[PDB]
Parts: sequence; structure tokens; C-alpha cells
Amino acid sequence: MIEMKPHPWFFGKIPRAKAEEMLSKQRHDGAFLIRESESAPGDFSLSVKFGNDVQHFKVLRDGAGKYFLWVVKFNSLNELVDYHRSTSVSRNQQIFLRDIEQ
Amino acid sequence: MKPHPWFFGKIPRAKAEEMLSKQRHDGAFLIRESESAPGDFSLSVKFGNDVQHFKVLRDGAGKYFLWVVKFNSLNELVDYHRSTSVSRNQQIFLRDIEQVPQQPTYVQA
Amino acid sequence: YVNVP
Amino acid sequence: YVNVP
Ligand SMILES: [Cl-]
Ligand SMILES: [Cl-]
Repeated sequence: MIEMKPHPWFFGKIPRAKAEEMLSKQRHDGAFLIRESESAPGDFSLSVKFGNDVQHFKVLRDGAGKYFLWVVKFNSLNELVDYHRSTSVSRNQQIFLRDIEQ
Repeated sequence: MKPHPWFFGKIPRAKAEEMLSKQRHDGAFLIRESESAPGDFSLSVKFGNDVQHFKVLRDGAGKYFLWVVKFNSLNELVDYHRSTSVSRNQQIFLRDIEQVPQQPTYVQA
Repeated sequence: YVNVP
Repeated sequence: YVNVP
């Protein structure tokens, strides 16, 4: 109806290691979050649970200000996230984004 | 641990104003993805009977800033401004938005 | 904007 | 990272 709520996937500047610890405890593949990278100041990183590991994707931004990971460009971070709920977040393996439980 | 309560994504500036004008404390804020400047962030904050907006500037090394001091993340920019005024003009300290179940604000789909 | 024109 | 070196 669209109730204005902060995005549940944003955790700010949590370490890459701390993101892995959290996501390794999740039950489903695809459980994710977006954090502000420590190693690369100014870049956001998308962290995702995948079996017994956690994969990280750099969130890129072009000159027109659109967000992307691969080829398809997005007008917002939430549109990027939603798209990757039905299309794989990876061109290598089939991984669909799903919200973190609890 | 816990997701932040202040990152709202791409919401209209007017809707940021509609939401914050219902908060009771000055300093209640949010960071949103700007519509007027794609790829940039804006910080909106309640201040009396108005809502002030701050443009989050970026330098060549990707740092974020409002005035002179630069930050490596929005998280650090936000946390610093909880103790030091977010503005060089008036004294306004950032504080988390309070849940108001009886007063929801809606954006379009 | 408070900080820029 | 998966998408960039
Ligand atoms: Cl400063
Ligand atoms: Cl100041």
C-alpha cells in the first residue's frame, strides 16, 4: 500500500567477518544483507548465505548514479534487491535473495 | 546484529517530510536515496515545524561528508552527528525515529 | 539543502 | 568478491 519503513536488509558498517558469522547461522541459501565495506570505504557490499559459505558482491554505481552488480542497471538499491529475489544474484551459481529470519 | 532504523532507500523528499513532521523530537532523521540526484544520498531531519535536508557529498576517494570532516561510511557520519550538531547553522543532534503505529506514512507502488 | 545551494 | 577482482 506501501508503508514507509526502513529497509530491513541494511546493517551499515558491520565487518565482512561479522556478516559471515551472522549469515552462516541462517537456515536458507539466499539469506542476505547489505553492509558498508570497511576495506573499500564508500562501497556497499551484498553478503549472501550459500551452503556452508557466504558470498560477497560489490555494489557498483555508474556515472548516471544507477546501482548494479553485473550488466542490468537499477534506479534504486531496493529494486536491485527485489530483482535478485527472482533472478540469480550470481552469473555463476543459482542463488535467489531471501530475507534474514529473526 | 540489528538492521538500522534510519536507511529508507528511494522515497520522495516530500514523503520524508510527511513522515518526520509526525515525530515529536527534533533530530529524528532518515537517510534516503535522492531522486533529484541519482546515486547520491540525502539526510532529512525534523526541526521544529519544519524538516531540514542535508546533501551527503562524496569526494574522489569515495568518502561521505556534509561539511569539512569526512567519513568512511554513512553509519559513521550518522553516529558522529548524534553527539555533534548535524548542522553548522543551528544545534541539531541526530536521534533515532520513534515507531508511531497509529500514524503510518505511505509511498506509492 | 542546508549545506549546499 | 563474486562480481569483481
Ligand atoms: Cl565538519
Ligand atoms: Cl558541527
